[PDB]
Amino acid sequence: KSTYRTPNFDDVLKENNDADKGRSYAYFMVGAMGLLSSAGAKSTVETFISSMTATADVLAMA
Amino acid sequence: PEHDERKRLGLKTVIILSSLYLLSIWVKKFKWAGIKTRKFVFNPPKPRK
Amino acid sequence: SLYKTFFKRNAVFVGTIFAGAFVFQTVFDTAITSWYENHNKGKLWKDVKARIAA
Amino acid sequence: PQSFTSIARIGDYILKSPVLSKLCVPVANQFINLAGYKKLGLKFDDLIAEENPIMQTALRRLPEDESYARAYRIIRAHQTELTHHLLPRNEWIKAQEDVPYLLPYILEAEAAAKEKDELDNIEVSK
Amino acid sequence: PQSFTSIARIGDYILKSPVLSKLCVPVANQFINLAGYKKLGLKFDDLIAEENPIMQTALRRLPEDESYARAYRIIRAHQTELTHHLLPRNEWIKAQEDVPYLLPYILEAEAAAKEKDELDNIEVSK
Amino acid sequence: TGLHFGRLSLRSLTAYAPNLMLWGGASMLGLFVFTEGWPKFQDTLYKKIPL
Amino acid sequence: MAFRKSNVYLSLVNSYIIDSPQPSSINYWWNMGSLLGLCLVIQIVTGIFMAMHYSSNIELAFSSVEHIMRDVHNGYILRYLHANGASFFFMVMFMHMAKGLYYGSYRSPRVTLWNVGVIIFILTIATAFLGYCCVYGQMSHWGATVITNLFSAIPFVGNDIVSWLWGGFSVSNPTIQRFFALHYLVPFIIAAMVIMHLMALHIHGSSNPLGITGNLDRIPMHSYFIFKDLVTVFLFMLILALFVFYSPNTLGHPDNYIPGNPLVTPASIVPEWYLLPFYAILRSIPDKLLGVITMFAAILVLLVLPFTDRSVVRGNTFKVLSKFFFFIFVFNFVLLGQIGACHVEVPYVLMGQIATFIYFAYFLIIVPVISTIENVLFYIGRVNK
Amino acid sequence: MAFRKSNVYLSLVNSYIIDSPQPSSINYWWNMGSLLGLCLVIQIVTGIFMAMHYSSNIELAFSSVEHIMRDVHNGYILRYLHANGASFFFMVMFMHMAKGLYYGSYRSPRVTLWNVGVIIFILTIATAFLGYCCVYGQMSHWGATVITNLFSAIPFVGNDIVSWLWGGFSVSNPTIQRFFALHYLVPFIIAAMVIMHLMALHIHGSSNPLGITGNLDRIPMHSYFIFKDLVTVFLFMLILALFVFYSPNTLGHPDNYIPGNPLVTPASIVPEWYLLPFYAILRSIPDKLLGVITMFAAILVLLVLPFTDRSVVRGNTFKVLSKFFFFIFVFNFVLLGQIGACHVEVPYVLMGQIATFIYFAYFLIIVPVISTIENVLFYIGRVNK
Ligand SMILES: CCCCCCCCCCC(=O)OC[C@H](COP(=O)(O)OC[C@H](O)COP(=O)(O)OC[C@@H](COC(=O)CC)OC(=O)CCC)OC(=O)CCCCCCCC
Ligand SMILES: CCCCCCCCCCC(=O)OC[C@H](COP(=O)(O)OC[C@H](O)COP(=O)(O)OC[C@@H](COC(=O)CC)OC(=O)CCC)OC(=O)CCCCCCCC
Ligand SMILES: CCCCCCCCCCCCCCCCCC(=O)OC[C@H](COP(=O)(O)OCCN)OC(=O)CCCCCCCCCCCCC
Ligand SMILES: CCCCCCCCCCCCCCCCCC(=O)OC[C@H](COP(=O)(O)OCCN)OC(=O)CCCCCCCCCCCCC
Ligand code: HEM
Ligand code: HEM
Ligand code: HEM
Ligand code: HEM
Ligand SMILES: COc1c(O)c(C)c(C/C=C(/C)CC/C=C(\C)CC/C=C(/C)CC/C=C(/C)CC/C=C(\C)CCC=C(C)C)c(O)c1OC
Ligand SMILES: COc1c(O)c(C)c(C/C=C(\C)CC/C=C(\C)CC/C=C(\C)CC/C=C(\C)CC/C=C(\C)CCC=C(C)C)c(O)c1OC
Ligand SMILES: CCCCCCCCCCCCCCCCCC(=O)O[C@H](COC(=O)CCCCCC)COP(=O)(O)OCCN
Ligand SMILES: CCCCCCCCCCCCCCCCCC(=O)O[C@H](COC(=O)CCCCCC)COP(=O)(O)OCCN
Ligand SMILES: CO/C=C(/C(=O)OC)c1ccccc1Oc1cc(Oc2ccccc2C#N)ncn1
Ligand SMILES: CO/C=C(/C(=O)OC)c1ccccc1Oc1cc(Oc2ccccc2C#N)ncn1
Repeated sequence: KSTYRTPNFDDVLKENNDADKGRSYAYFMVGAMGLLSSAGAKSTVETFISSMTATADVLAMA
Repeated sequence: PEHDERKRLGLKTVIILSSLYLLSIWVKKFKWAGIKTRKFVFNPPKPRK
Repeated sequence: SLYKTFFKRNAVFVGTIFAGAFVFQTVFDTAITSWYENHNKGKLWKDVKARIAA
Repeated sequence: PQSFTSIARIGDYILKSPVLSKLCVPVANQFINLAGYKKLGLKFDDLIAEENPIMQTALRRLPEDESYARAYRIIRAHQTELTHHLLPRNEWIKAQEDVPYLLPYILEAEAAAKEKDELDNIEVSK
Repeated sequence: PQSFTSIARIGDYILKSPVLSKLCVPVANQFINLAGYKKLGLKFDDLIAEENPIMQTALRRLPEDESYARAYRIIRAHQTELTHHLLPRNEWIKAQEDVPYLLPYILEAEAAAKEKDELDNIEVSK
Repeated sequence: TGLHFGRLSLRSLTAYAPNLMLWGGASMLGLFVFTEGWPKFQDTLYKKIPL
Repeated sequence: MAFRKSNVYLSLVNSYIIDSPQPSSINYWWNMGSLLGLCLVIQIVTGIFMAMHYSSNIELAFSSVEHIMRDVHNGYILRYLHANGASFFFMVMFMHMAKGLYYGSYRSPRVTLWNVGVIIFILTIATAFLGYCCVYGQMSHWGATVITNLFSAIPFVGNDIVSWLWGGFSVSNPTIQRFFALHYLVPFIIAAMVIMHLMALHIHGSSNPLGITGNLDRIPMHSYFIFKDLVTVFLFMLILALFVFYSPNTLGHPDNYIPGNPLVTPASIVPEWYLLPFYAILRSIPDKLLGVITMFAAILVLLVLPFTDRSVVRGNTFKVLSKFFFFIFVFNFVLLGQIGACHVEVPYVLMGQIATFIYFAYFLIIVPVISTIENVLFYIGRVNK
Repeated sequence: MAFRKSNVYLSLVNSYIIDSPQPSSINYWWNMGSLLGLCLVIQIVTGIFMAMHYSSNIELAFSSVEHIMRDVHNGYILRYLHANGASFFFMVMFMHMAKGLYYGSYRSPRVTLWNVGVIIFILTIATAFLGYCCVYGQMSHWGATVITNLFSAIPFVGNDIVSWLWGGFSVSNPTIQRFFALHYLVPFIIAAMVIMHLMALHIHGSSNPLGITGNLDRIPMHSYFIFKDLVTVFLFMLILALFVFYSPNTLGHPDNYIPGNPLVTPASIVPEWYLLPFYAILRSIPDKLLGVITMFAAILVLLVLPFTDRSVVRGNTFKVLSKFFFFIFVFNFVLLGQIGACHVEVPYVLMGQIATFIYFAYFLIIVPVISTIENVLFYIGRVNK
């Protein structure tokens, strides 16, 4: 048939599009992921770095 | 001897890693929805070319 | 609008996920330690020392 | 790896035997229906691996109206696979449409490559 | 790095001064003879580094009879260098042949790039 | 009548005047989070009224 | 053009993980290769920080690991992530190779990619053997005694390869010191083979689960398969964290917390779980020279698969007989691992000999016969004659 | 085409050492880069074989090296080739960098190639510092005491970087064990930077001693520069063999055959010869914080040369004033090495302060002023006005 006729997309479309609500919820979930990934990567580096400080038997002879 | 400290540190790690797993499923399903609902139509071309 | 005050300006979208994660560390560690010690009350050394004072 | 000349030699021997075509041919019809490529809208000649010089020769010599229809069936099968669904039942390939359209072009290119190989490594006698 | 517009501005100021052209010009003639590029058969404009957009523009606009002669002088200087020798004395570049053949093409391309840069970062007033 | 020069612009920095306040502030927030639990950084950062 | 395509170092990054064309229909089995890259980084980084506190002398090796567990700040986290991370490395690698068998990824034009992967698998086995020796527990000493004594049955050179491997007359102090130095080196050779592995993959690209060409519908890597990779990265880290913090000694042997004693033999000498099927193949040949040859042939028989597969179709998706015998081979591999942890007793001796035959008959007998039959059934079910 | 151009792994070999177009007029100074590749292989291979016999505990480190010299078969050959090979590595690297200064190899379009080389030079200095600590001689202990104490003058973080570098309160047993583990690793990071160094070189090719374009006359690498490389490889090995077998302790200090004693200070604390000019720059600044900043600025000032050279001609071949001041800079570097081996006495204190100024004034004052003057002398000696 004619290429100007668009097929049926109605079982996935929102009843009201409302562009300032669809963008706001998607950016909440991406922002929460970057929040938790930065706090997780920070404690990971501090676990490896603090293993080079003085051990428990060295501190006992201080 | 680390037994009481290991179980307290494990509770913080499992809670953080569970939240990052559930958030990544939502973000992957949002960013793939244009590909998953794509539609194709075939019209056979005219011969003699 | 609350997209453009929270997630548009990506001089602090990198920033707020880097500063909200700083105060996140102390509130999260205080809440779990308080729950973990209340679940195990009567078994810690501080609960033992309070009546091995004799 | 096994050539189509060898497959057609074994297969035509079974189909001419009246006792072997009563045993193997009912088993082959159950094997194809359990394979399930027709429920994705494919013919069998769409499934042949093409990364070899014989298959590249046969795909060049295919008429262009059949080459356009082959490209649509492959694209539609990739989209159905990523959605983890099957096609609607009125869009399945029927058995009278599952014909070997590419097989005569493959067998012609195989016979020409065999004749060239025999003339390049050859003996003479006075 | 230093532009040829800046080099010509300093150099033409010295050459117009009658007291500065008596001091620096004898020193510059001893500097060129001690450099020794003329004993390999080169002019000075053969020695300019060419891996920049201004020099690629000026080399495209050179007439083709001068472009063929420049290519022969560069090739002859590479062959003399690997043999650890100098040219015969009757094949050295003379001072009246060491002319700046490429300098007007370089100065024209530099002035066009400066005018384009001034029009691209510009103010207005009502 | 003409602006600045040399592969940058004062016009490119008069719009980017008050946001390296926050792009520098993006990595003011960098060593904010990445420096925690050190014995170095607590006479100016643990003195605050909460937590 | 953009700077990610014009720079010399960023164009290698852009053509591999940003702009590389992927087939649109690959599933979650195609995510195992990037998990193996994360596992190799985890094993290398926890390895360096533990090596700052380790002593490789035979009088000091067992107490150095106990010093890491007790006195180093977060030292028990470094060891438990390292020991459990080696078991997770082998599990992801087994699933990655089984994906290649099922979908026909070994076939042309990807034979060089499959051959480099077999070299990587051999070097990973040798790495885990050398790190287990460095603990010098009771299972460390006697497991090294059993394996190194196999090489003395080689004719005319055997009794001099073993004493060159010992540095002496038995497993002793020069053996442990040279095994720790080799254990540092081989993960850097593995990292160079991974780079050669990714170069051969860039030439032809990946296959797809339908087995047919992917050149008609491609999507770029960035923000589609980057975010699909994040789902399996976080699930991997969560399950690994449950083992490190809540059950850290489930995948090990309690005899390795006894220090190594060359005068007391343990009641049972058992390897780690990921080397148990190759241990049962070795114990099923009574002659000692033929047993060590068959043990190394179990890895090298993976190279015959591009020549014994006779099918004109790539993969197992539309083949019902090849699907059945693939899962026969999978549960035969699990049974061989269970036999390798039992005593040498009736009826486990005959069961291990039949399961050893089924392993080698899959590559050399079953695959060329079944794929020839499936070629003919596709033909005569369509051709009218 | 031929198989050396169609294979995925051999085409990298063919485009680098077989078919790569070289300028026809390069001299023997362009052979130093391939000698540096041979030196890195020699240091890595002798390093692994010695590490099979080495103990890194502070009570065992000195006697382990004496055990290598006496009890290991050909063990004195392994150590003497390793220690003397480090001095030959620095001498070839100094001549390689001085070739780049003379011929203008740092200029555009080769700035990325010059910047990667400066990173390699920093990592090589850190490698040789860590290997000298592993001997634990008397010069090993007190040289590590002097250098690690410099970092405590950094504001607000200084007293906690040093104790994080010691693992304790001074140079002790955790310091030597972590320095040997870092010493194993950094040569593998150097090998990865060398691969990035060769990728940037393949893009533009080499320069030539005339300073002008080489695109008009090229000859391939194989059998011309392969056989020219063999002449300098055999001369290098002959001179290295004369030091290893006939004079093996000339380039070292006899105080390093005394075991490390933290209670007895030596009469003179002197580094190896290739670190002596940077030691004299540090001792010429009386304030302790500005002295360690100036010491690290002496390496980082190599990065300003693409911006301070103002000449329109590449190289020093036709410039008589730039030739004179290049050799002023070379003999100033030798004098700074000699001052660094003297006592802090009159008049060596003022001589080291003047020579430190001449080092930094070459890059920032002398090169932009002289190259501006030589631009003008070329102009007015030809133009008739
Ligand atoms: C060991 C430590 C490593 C940890 C990580 C390794 C993960 C290995 C898992 C094996 C694998 O990779 O293949 C998985 C395969 C499914 O592939 P598929 O693309 O056809 O399914 C897409 C789905 O329909 C949409 O999946 P969708 O993307 O829409 O949602 C994601 C889903 C979780 O996805 C994953 O975690 C993938 C592992 O989220 C939810 O379930 C929502 C409710 C919470 O599964 C199968 O084919 C058969 C299922 C059983 C396989 C288990 C065999 C293990 C030996
Ligand atoms: C730790 C030490 C490791 C030692 C390992 C070897 C390292 C050598 C380091 C010295 C060096 O770098 O030499 C470079 C320098 C090149 O600089 P240049 O441009 O002035 O001279 C072009 C080429 O030499 C002509 O040498 P020529 O080409 O004339 O030699 C003839 C022949 C090659 O002969 C030889 O093999 C002798 C070695 O080649 C032919 O032409 C015939 C072919 C048909 O050679 C020179 O001739 C200049 C002399 C100054 C050397 C002083 C070094 C100061 C440190
Ligand atoms: C020398 C080295 C030898 C290596 C041998 C490796 C053996 C180790 C065992 C690894 C198990 C991995 C088996 C699965 C391999 C993945 C490939 C595969 O089988 O495809 C997935 C299969 C196909 O499913 P679909 O039909 O929906 O997709 C078709 C494409 N369109 O979908 C499925 O059917 C998935 C079902 C998976 C069940 C497998 C159970 C495995 C149990 C092993 C337990 C081991 C610990 C005890
Ligand atoms: C972090 C900062 C690092 C600083 C790095 C500086 C390192 C300095 C250490 C010494 C390096 C040795 C310098 C070698 C000079 C290399 C320069 C070069 O590549 O060639 C220059 C010159 C070229 O001469 P031509 O062949 O072009 O002559 C033809 C007629 N025009 O060739 C010549 O003229 C060769 C003349 C011989 C030079 C003699 C130098 C003496 C060096 C004394 C070393 C003392 C060590 C104890
Ligand atoms: C692919 C990489 C690696 C694998 C598969 C691997 C595997 C192993 C295994 C299985 C053990 C025995 C663990 C136990 O049961 O206690 C071990 C121990 C050890 N490994 Fe590794 N390793 C790897 C990389 C490294 C590297 C690169 C280093 C050092 C730089 C290292 C240093 C150590 C040390 C010090 C031990 C002894 C401490 C301990 O027992 O945990 N490892 N390794
Ligand atoms: C440290 C080890 C390894 C790493 C990092 C690695 C990495 C990868 C990656 C990233 C891919 C592309 C994505 C994918 O298909 O998953 C891949 C593909 C592949 N790998 Fe590996 N791999 C490793 C080991 C192996 C081994 C042991 C084998 C086989 C014996 C192997 C054989 C293959 C094959 C055949 C493919 C192509 C699959 C296809 O295109 O369908 N690799 N590898
Ligand atoms: C670019 C590479 C290297 C350089 C420049 C270098 C340099 C040095 C130096 C200067 C010493 C002190 C030698 C002495 O005066 O006695 C040393 C010692 C040592 N190095 Fe290296 N090294 C390198 C690579 C390696 C590697 C890769 C290893 C180990 C795998 C290694 C293992 C050792 C050992 C065991 C010692 C102590 C034995 C001795 O004193 O000779 N080295 N190194
Ligand atoms: C392990 C260290 C190094 C290795 C293996 C190495 C290797 C090489 C090789 C093989 C070449 C080409 C042939 C030649 O011109 O000699 C080269 C060129 C070059 N290298 Fe290195 N190099 C190293 C260190 C350095 C350092 C420390 C610098 C400077 C700070 C440097 C800067 C350069 C430059 C500028 C060139 C281009 C020279 C020209 O084209 O004229 N490299 N290098
Ligand atoms: C200008 O044009 C040129 C050019 O003129 C030249 C000469 C070269 C070639 C010069 C080079 C220096 C390239 C070669 C590079 C190296 C030799 C660097 C070495 C690289 C490594 C990765 C080092 C690792 C090597 C090893 C041998 C370590 C492994 C050690 C082992 C296996 C021993 C341990 C084993 C046991 C059993 C203990 C060019 O590449 C080039 O560019 C196109
Ligand atoms: C088909 O399309 C694909 C595709 O699908 C995928 C998944 C990838 C995925 C790519 C990968 C998974 C990359 C592979 C992973 C590696 C090569 C990892 C290599 C490992 C290393 C480099 C280890 C290095 C580690 C260190 C140097 C750490 C050292 C420790 C230190 C320095 C301690 C610090 C010391 C002190 C004193 C603080 C592709 O590239 C690709 O394109 C082809
Ligand atoms: C041994 C395996 C090797 C594998 C190689 C993989 C590549 C790893 C690189 C990873 C990304 C690194 C980003 C580089 C940043 C951009 C490059 C750049 O800035 O080059 C230059 C500046 O030069 C430098 O300072 C180089 C910095 C050294 C980087 C060492 C890590 C940018 O300027 P340029 O205009 O020349 O870029 C175009 C180049 N064709
Ligand atoms: C980025 C720096 C790292 C890169 C290093 C590059 C240098 C690597 C070593 C080069 C040595 C050459 C190795 C042999 C080359 C022949 C390979 C071959 O014949 O290809 C295969 C055989 O497959 C293999 O078994 C490869 C084994 C690799 C072993 C390497 C350890 C057949 O050749 P093919 O027909 O595929 O050639 C076309 C390639 N596109
Ligand atoms: C040092 O002992 C190592 C062991 C281990 O499991 O390391 C991870 C081990 C312990 C007890 C008994 C045996 C052990 O080692 C091994 C080694 C091993 O090696 C091979 C694996 C596949 C093919 C060939 C070999 C060999 N040789 N196959 C089985 N067990
Ligand atoms: C462990 O002692 C190492 C020494 C050595 O020479 O190693 C090869 C050494 C011995 C005595 C005195 C000092 C020593 O070390 C050093 C280290 C050193 O390091 C640098 C070099 C250049 C720029 C900065 C630094 C620093 N820090 N510069 C000079 N001497």
